[PDB]
Amino acid sequence: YFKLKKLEKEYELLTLQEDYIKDEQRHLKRELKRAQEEV
Amino acid sequence: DAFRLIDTGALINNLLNKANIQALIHGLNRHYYSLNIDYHKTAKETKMLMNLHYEEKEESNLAATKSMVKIAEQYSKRIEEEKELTEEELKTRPKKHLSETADETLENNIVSVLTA
Amino acid sequence: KTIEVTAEINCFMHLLVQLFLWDSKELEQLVEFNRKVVIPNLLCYYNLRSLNLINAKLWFYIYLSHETLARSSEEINSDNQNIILRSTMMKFLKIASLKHDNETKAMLINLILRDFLNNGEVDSASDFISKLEYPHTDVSSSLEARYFFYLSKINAIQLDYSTANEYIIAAIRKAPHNSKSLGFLQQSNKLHCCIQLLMGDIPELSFFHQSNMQKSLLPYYHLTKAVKLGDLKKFTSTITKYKQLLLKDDTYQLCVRLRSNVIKTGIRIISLTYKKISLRDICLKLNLDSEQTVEYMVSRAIRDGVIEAKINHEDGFIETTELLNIYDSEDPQQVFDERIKFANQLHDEYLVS
Amino acid sequence: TTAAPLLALLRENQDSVKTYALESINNVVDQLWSEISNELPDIEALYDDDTFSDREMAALIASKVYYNLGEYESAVKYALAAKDRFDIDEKSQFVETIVSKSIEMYVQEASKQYTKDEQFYTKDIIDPKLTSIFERMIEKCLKASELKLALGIALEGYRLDIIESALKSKLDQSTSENVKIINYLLTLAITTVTNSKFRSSILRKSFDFLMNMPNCDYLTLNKVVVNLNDAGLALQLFKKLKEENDEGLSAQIAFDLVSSASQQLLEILVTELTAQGYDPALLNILSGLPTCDYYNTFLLNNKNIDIGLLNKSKSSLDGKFSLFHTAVSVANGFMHAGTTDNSFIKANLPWLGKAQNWAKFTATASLGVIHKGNLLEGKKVMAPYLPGSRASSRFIKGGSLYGLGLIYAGFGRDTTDYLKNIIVENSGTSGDEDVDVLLHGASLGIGLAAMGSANIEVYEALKEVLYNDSATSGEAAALGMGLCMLGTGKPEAIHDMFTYSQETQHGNITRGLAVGLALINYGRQELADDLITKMLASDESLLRYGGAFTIALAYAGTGNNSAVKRLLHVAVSDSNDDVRRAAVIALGFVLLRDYTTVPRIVQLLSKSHNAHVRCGTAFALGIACAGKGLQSAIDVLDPLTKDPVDFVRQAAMIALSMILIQQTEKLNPQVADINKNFLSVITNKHQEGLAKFGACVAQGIMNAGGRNVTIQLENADTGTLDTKSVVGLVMFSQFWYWFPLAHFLSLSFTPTTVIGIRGSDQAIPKFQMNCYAKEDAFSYPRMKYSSKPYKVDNMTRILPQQSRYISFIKDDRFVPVRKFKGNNGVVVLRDREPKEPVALIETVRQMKD
Repeated sequence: YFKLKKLEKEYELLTLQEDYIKDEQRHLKRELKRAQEEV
Repeated sequence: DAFRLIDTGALINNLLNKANIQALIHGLNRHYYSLNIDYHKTAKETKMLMNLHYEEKEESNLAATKSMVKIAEQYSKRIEEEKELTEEELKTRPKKHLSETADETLENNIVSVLTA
Repeated sequence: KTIEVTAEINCFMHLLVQLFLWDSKELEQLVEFNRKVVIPNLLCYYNLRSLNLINAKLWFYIYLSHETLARSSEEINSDNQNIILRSTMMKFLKIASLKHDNETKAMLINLILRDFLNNGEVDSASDFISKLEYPHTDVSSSLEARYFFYLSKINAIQLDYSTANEYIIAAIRKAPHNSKSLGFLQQSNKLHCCIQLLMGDIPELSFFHQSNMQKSLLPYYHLTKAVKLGDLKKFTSTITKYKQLLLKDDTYQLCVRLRSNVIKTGIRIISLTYKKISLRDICLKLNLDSEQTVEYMVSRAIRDGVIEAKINHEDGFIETTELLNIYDSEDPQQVFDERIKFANQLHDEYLVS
Repeated sequence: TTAAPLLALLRENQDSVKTYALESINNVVDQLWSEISNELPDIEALYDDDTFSDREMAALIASKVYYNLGEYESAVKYALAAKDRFDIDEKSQFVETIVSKSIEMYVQEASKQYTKDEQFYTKDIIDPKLTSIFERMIEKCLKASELKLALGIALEGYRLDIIESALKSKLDQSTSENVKIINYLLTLAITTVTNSKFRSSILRKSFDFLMNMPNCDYLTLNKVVVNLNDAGLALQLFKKLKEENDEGLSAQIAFDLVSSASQQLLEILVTELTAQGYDPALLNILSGLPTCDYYNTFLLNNKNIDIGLLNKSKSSLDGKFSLFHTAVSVANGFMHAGTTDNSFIKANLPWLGKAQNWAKFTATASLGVIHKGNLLEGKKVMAPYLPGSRASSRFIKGGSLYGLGLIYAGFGRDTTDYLKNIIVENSGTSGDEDVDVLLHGASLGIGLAAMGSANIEVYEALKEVLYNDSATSGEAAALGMGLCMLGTGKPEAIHDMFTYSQETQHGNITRGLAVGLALINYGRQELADDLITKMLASDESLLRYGGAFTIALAYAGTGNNSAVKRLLHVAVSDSNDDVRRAAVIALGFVLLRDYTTVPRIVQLLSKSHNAHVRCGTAFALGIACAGKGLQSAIDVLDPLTKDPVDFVRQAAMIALSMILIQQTEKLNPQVADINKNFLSVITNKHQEGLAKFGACVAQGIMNAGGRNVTIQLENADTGTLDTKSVVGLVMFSQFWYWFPLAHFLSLSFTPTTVIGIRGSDQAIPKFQMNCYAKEDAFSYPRMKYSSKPYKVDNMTRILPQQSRYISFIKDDRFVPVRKFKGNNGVVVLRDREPKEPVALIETVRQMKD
């Protein structure tokens, strides 16, 4: 129950990184399109 | 770019240092330097720039209509291109090119089914 | 201590395993002892996470012998022994959690499903399947095929030819290697052939010729021809011959099910394509099939959707539609939707890997 | 395997017929379940009758079936209604599973219900049945003798009554054990619970539990007055301290609180204390003037200055613009911080002669850095350059008023009242260049003096500076208002200031007010969320940049998922360059509670494109990990030093040093290579300008305050955070909008040292301390492992690494009252036999008084 809390900390880091990656793939893709046009 | 010569009266902190620039404005007044750029703009200007890209409605639709009239022919030429593509890949057994050719054909079909 | 305890528990799994198939002392005799190790002093030790530290083999071997009935042929005729095993395994399925114990959950489903199929209700199936449906990452290819096979057989009894078709075709993909390309492949193949016959008609017999045991194939050929050529007389006489086959496979039910279809297939071959087709030719054929239901059968056919027709019995004529250049608009709609689905799934499989 | 004989009987009527089946079915539900599921509508039908009262037994069978299906909410309900047949002590696969789900359901309900009410578990708003079960589940955990299970559930399910009762019952008299328990719970409530109303109640209750004991561990009592920011707890503690008077103890308590606790809390507590009667020895301690002098003594003796290195670096090359003067000025300040050596500057005077006006203001405010930790000589030394005693120019004067705020931050009750007269003067006068600069420093300087305490008079004086519409004075003024009204602040202050930013055509002012609002938010949590949106919704870069720090500060300390998430958002989706850096720097602050999370968070950002992102995460690491040094951070920084972009190189060098302050080989191998680099860039004539600031300044941090100071986000005496360190660090990341702002690092430099106090006279002595400072696994920085006893005198250099292992010796005739407290910080030992000196060294408090 105290245990559970310890496991939540490790879980919480993963959820935050996992959601952040999604946002990143999407920005990277637009930037990839424009930059190719720039070269 | 944005430039100004030496002109001082505030640029006296401008072109481990500080001997240099005092002597630089004291040996020579008027020598170029670049300046920084920023763009500040206004939200109505901003919205106008984006609404460039009902006349709009009329145009997209117009092409859609005329595409559908002509599709009987558009059908035939893209099988021929496709027939070619399949054959090339056989010899081939480059890859990017063969893929792109197939990708264009698929994209076009979806847009065509969608149109009606 | 950790290392020592695991080592023992693994050691026991090997020891029981080696001690069956090729080193047993009689399989029936041994069951008690297997039951004894499981129930106290084993489930009790596990923290509900076992997938590999218990195995299908123990329950498979014990149950296999109770259904053999020639190295057993009971030990109580009250049927206490086998009922109790069915209960104990059913109880285990509760014990395999709905978030953990996932491979072990599925093995239980296969065994329980078999026993109901042989001799029981197969609407008892319905609960097990719903329970089974949860995220899985650990259920193996062999187990999947076994799943599909029990599932098809049930749906076949219930009269869904289509569901059982997709599942049966899926079954014979993935699992078959060299240890699943053996007796299991033979059971599966029997059902897969049958299913095609009932829904419609079976593909050519050429493919099946080199992909299965020949001994099986000759009886299967005999059965398919009778249905396809459509003669009733062929079908009974054939059914009579391969009684032994249908019994081993647990497919005595085919005899009831296939019969309607045979009589239907015998009208279907005959291409009633002209504007009127005379009644007499169709009565003439039917007389051999049917002694009192010549008019009923032609009617039955029309209601089914075998032929679109008109009959007058005053004028004694059949007027019909052209059974040749059918397949028009919206037949592509069905194909177009279904074939795209098949394409999306394969693209998905590319992305994953 | 058939349930059919039994199932068939349910479809018949007569109560007898129903009874005969029920009990047969009950035993074997789990076993026979497939068949039993189809008869489920009928079994529900038994339940819905209340003339046939074996409803509860139907219900129990039905629950089993409902579980197996996967309708858990439904099973739980029927399981409750079963009543005397639901027994949780039987513990089967059935009973265990529905019990789990039951706690789950109360917890869910208890979240929603806590936000609405604060009494709900005593009422009929929620299910008594659920409650009853919750109360037994609790008994079960306390019966099993694990308190960490009992508390864990009670916490999650928002009940105060269970937490209270559990600690109470299990509170044993021993004293030692209770204290361990209360501290394990203090960590847990603070770092997990962001609901203030719940947490505050657990915090306040834990004080009352330590209070009920005859002896109690006073350091933990001190911790909690800090945590709750509550005057009441502190007062009751101090009247208790009157009954039990030991002079060594009473002094120990006051030195812990003065460093750790917030400035305002201490002040009002002294205002109340005076009025009831307290001891004047103590009242003096609580100002924090003695404490600051004890550190001044420490830094005077333990200086390890290396002024040749800076001379050699200054002679390396001489070029264009004001950035590189800022670099040497800043590295001087950091080096001489708290030791009070103007040696470098006193000897070498020609480079000062090369300096223009902005460089003079920067160099004079470095004098403020040196003369920090003088409580009377701060003003005096600076006095010919301080207003009313006119010097030759005002550019000189402007960094004096700024620096005067630096020294005198945290004693600025007076300093505000002095500078505000300057503020009234030069609101009045504006038109010449000399008065604008004079007031810009006065305004940075006033904001330091009034820090964190709403002085609304100061708010008005600075505010008139805005209207005069000067880019020089106004930038300072705007920031000053933010520093002053840090904490809760005016509703007015926020609104007035935000609006005035949107109107302004002046750049420096917008930026100044942007940062100004971020500061006003400090612990205000979700109540600042509104201004955040406003700030981000601006198409102004400056307010967006500031906007990120408003979440950094408001959610600083214990974090929040939404808060971190909103910042991940800002960094990604804002392609404007400045904004991306502010958002990544901001991440550091939410996550200052545990520095360990930071390398993971920013791993993605470190490979993320844009050099503003990569640089920003360098600074963030710098801030976050500097508490003990983190090996996993240094590794992340390594690539970033050898980045090709000039400014990412700079940040990495600076960031490295902030983690690697007061460290050596065998603790961090890497520091030799790092040191070579810092040197290599300066000496070279081929590098770019931005990189070169980074190298000079990096050196300045590593070797800062005579090798005796560290960058921590806390002042160590209980390890709990102090205001100044945080604020100071947000201000320090800024160099870019006005060059000297570096200087704020002066507030976040903490000395790490064990300082004993002989309580019989309240003055420092020297005694040996058994310690592990051996040169067999450690070194100090000069140009791991423990097994052997080692001893040394008091008032000595003590690493973070060495700090872990302190003990004390009781045979110099001094014995500690609280022993060791695990960490660096002022103590007080009791001298057993007070009749003579057995050590009584000099202190600089006896050279002032």
